[PDB]
Amino acid sequence: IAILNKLCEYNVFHNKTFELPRARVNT
Repeated sequence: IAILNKLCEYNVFHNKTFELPRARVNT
């Protein structure tokens, strides 16, 4: 819950390079 949400919240705001729902490079 707090984990999956945290990661996503960071991969949506604290991340870039948006692509198809099958990749989205992480940083």
